[PDB]
Amino acid sequence: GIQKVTKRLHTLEEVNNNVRLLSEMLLHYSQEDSSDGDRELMKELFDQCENKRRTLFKLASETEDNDNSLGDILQASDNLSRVINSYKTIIEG
Amino acid sequence: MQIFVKTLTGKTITLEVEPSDTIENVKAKIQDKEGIPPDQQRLIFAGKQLEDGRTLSDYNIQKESTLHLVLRL
Repeated sequence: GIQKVTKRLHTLEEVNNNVRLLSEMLLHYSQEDSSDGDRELMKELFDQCENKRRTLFKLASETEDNDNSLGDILQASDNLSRVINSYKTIIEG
Repeated sequence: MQIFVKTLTGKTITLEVEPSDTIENVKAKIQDKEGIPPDQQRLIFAGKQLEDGRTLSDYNIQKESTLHLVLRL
């Protein structure tokens, strides 16, 4: 009501943030070409990614016929998922 | 030269370093601002982590270039 709008956007920034930094490391990610800490970090950003995607589900689960809010919540979750599967492959390939 | 360091939480710390400045100091430099021990920092420029025994000119960091800071718990 007051800053609950920011506290909100603040969680969204964090979501898009990671989705950003993970696909960034994937882009510069090659088999032989890469270090141990380099990739491992990714796999760590990865873990924390599945979580927030999960949180975005909890805040979803607490919304009644509310505009944007859900749209915005589900949208971010959607990139989170996209990047999660993206990672899955790129790492396995 | 002036570079930035955006974190995940949101904090966008703004630093003062030399193009060919070692990540060793860069970190303690961040440490001198945010107080975060270097042995618990992680810088990421262009989808890549920045080892210690190197500098910035080794990773090519223009003036006013942003870096990502993550914490190794």
